[PDB]
Amino acid sequence: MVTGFINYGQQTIRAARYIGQSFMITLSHANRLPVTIQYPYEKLITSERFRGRIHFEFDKCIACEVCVRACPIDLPVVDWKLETDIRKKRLLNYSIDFGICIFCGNCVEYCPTNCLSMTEEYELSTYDRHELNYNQIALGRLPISITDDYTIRTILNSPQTKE
Amino acid sequence: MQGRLSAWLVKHGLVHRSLGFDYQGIETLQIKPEDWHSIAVILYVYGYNYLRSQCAYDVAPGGLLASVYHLTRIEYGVDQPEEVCIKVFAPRRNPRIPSVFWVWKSADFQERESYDMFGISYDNHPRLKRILMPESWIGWPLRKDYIVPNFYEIQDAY
Amino acid sequence: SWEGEGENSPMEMPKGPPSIISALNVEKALRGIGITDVDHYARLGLRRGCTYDQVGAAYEIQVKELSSQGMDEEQFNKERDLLKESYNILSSEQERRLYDWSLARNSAPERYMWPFEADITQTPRWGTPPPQEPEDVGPTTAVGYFLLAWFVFSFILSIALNR
Amino acid sequence: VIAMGACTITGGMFSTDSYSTVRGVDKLIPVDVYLPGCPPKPEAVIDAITKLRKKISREIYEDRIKSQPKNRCFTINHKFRVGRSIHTGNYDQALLYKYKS
Amino acid sequence: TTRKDLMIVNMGPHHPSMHGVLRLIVTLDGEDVIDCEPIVGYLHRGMEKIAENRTIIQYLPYVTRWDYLATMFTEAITVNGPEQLGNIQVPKRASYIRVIMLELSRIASHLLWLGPFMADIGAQTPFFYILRERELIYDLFEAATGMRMMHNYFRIGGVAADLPYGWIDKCLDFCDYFLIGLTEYQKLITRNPIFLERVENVGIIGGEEAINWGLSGPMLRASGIQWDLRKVDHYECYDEFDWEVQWQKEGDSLARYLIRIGEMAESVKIIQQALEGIPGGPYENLEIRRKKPSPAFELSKQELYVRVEAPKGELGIFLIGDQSVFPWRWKIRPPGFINLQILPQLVKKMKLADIMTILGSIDIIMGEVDR
Ligand code: SF4
Ligand code: SF4
Repeated sequence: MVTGFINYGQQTIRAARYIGQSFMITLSHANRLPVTIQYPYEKLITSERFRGRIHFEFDKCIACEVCVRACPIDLPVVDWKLETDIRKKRLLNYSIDFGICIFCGNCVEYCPTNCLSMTEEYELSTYDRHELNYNQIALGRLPISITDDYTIRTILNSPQTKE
Repeated sequence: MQGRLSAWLVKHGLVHRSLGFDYQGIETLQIKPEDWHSIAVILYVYGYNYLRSQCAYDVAPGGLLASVYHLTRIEYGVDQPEEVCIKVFAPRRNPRIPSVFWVWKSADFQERESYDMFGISYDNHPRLKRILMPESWIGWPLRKDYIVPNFYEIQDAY
Repeated sequence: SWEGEGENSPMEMPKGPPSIISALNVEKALRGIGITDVDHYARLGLRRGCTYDQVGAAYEIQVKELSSQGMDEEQFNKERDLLKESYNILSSEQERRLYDWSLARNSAPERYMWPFEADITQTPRWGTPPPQEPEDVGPTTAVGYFLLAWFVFSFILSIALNR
Repeated sequence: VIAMGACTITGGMFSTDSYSTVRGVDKLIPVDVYLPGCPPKPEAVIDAITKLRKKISREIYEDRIKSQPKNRCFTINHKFRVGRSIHTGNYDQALLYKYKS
Repeated sequence: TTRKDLMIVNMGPHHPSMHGVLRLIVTLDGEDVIDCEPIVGYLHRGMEKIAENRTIIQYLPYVTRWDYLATMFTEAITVNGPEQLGNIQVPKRASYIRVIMLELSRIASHLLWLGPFMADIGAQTPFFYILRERELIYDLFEAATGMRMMHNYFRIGGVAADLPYGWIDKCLDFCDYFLIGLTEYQKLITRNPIFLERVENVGIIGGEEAINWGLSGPMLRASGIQWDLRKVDHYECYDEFDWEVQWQKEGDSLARYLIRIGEMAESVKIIQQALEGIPGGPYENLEIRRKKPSPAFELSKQELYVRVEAPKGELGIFLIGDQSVFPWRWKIRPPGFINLQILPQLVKKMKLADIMTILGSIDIIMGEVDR
């Protein structure tokens, strides 16, 4: 009968010890520096192959439409007409709607002229959906690098390991 | 070549038909729907512990509906387990295939999927109802001749 | 086209003890009807749920000790065959699985019992799991000593300050 | 409302062949800020929230009467067939007696 | 007590414990679960129908949307179905990279299982604690593949690109840090009295029931069954590395938790062994690599079944070709969709607060349950 009380004692002190262990493990994180990236005052530098907004070169496009076929949804719109003087495909309009785009990278990979590139330009939020229908002028704009914005602290994820 | 399971069945006098092998050499047998409920118990008796997957597919549009069962053994000390594919064919007009839920419980959801996508009705399944599609839906979407009835929210975002 | 193979094969169970595995026996087991009135667990002295060594041991002691001692006539020989059925039911995994499932179905036909529930080969036998890390018990004793000293100090302090 | 993801703006990858995907919640709910991208970067989510704050701070009292519904209704008899719910909640109860050979 | 006493509550698509949009119609008799009915399909995008009328190079982005925690496993099964159909060999370096990525995805999936599980139990801090290191895993993936999730890195007969310079040491440092993090997790959680008393004796599953129900992975291995499809099917290079199949004898949720922790540790050992013995040579198969019109992979006219050991169990693909670019039939065998069907049996005659523990014990994410 006494052994039951003794066992109750030893199975209560153990619980108190493990509760204190949880408290100690959690409170030991107060001595460690925060990992939080303070966006938008701090921005994480994207990788060398980050897939963001498409950049399109109008002069290098041949309207071969393989970027449309390689797309999972045939998203890019290539309006072209034949220039009968030279019988080469003349590009008239190029449009990618980023409301349907998933940034898979098939267009920039299977483009034969390599006129399509992936930039670091995320954060393409707009108030209107139809403003996401970027034409050949909006796609041709150079991306704004976060290294050129000097009001924020650009954060590097890991040491450069280039040594 | 005759498979191990086919040789065992012809030794025990069970009607079937061997359709060959897949790319991995797993035997493929065809079982008539009327004999499938009796043959599933005998299949477990052979030692097929594990109903790995139950699937249904369309042989041809306007044609037969095939239900596929993959079986294997889970046992201690067996190096290479024995796996078998078995297909049961039902007509499109009124597909009826007995349920193996009373042999392997793993079919419980899966046959319902086969009912939801292709309309193959399973007899002894106690809770046969649509599982993935809405419960009030009319039509079987995965059939090759299915046509979506022009819902507004499925159309293009204008 | 072709034809449905194994249409009873025209020989099937050619001589010897016929297999208990059949479509009719399986249908009888499904419906809840005893497929064999003979108790094959009897005539061997075994109990229900015995392992696969006990069936062979019972075969040995029933075919060499009990039967051979009784009579020397050829009626023993057919009696040997009378044993040779039950062993061949209780030694082969498949026929024994069918037999126990039929017995379980016949016992309580109102409720359903799956074949794996009546099978004895489904019990997992894979050895021992990798042990989990050992436990540290020293801080438990430290916490217990701290609390016991706190209680004793409470007793002493209450007695001293009350006076 | 913030529509995050390409599947919430216009349906995304499922805009072409999915038979059950709603192509954008703007067909269901009025969206203030559209956030493009398949898994948008969390910084892009914060940017969309920042733009939402930019629009919120511009509100006046007049916008309140732009927000209450007009609540117009029209009621008729339908002579349809009324049926009870298929999913009644009965599941795995007395299952062993549901064999019915 | 049959009706007007039994409360039918629809703990449905919008519930913090419901991982995604799983619905449970739970019938309660004073906080006692009489039974529950699972309603799924609130995320059914018809992905098997979109699998047809799409080439493989077009369908690959769609693949990561089932099991979005362990994306590399789905990508691996999608790229190894047709490459087995076409008898395409994989170079050794590509196979080692695939093994490393699969084990990293298993680590991440086990982490982001542990988070919501302890959240459903009641502890919210472990969610942030796992996210601190899952962000490091995301950083490694984005450095290698180019994105955190939806990598589109696995390819038929190889991978998209070779590992970048300075990746091996970064992954080794991650492994060294993550071992310490896992020790911290086991110190904080494993012996906690409240965690044990919430977890110790819930969801006892027999081994025979686990086999019959079609369970796989940590669910099946936590019932006394040492069944791992990495060692049974001899997948990739798993026969070359020294690792142990984590299985436990008892059937409760604590066994599943211990199994997933041990699987994380064994996975870390596998990354260490693979990075120590990485081979050279090419990664993309030069035979298949060959303005001109570009066809896709034309599947052969035969059926095929391919399996993988996903962190949630066994993920399978049943592929029927039609001698064309578009497959004739593409059936997905989801581990979570089959592991979920045992939940009404487990939660029957249990309590309301135990449903969260049972459902967190099972690694269910709703994007893989339906397709
Ligand atoms: S693949 Fe490149 S060059 Fe060809 S149409 Fe597309 S963007 Fe133009
Ligand atoms: S990135 Fe992918 S989804 Fe977007 S336009 Fe290019 S191919 Fe289409």
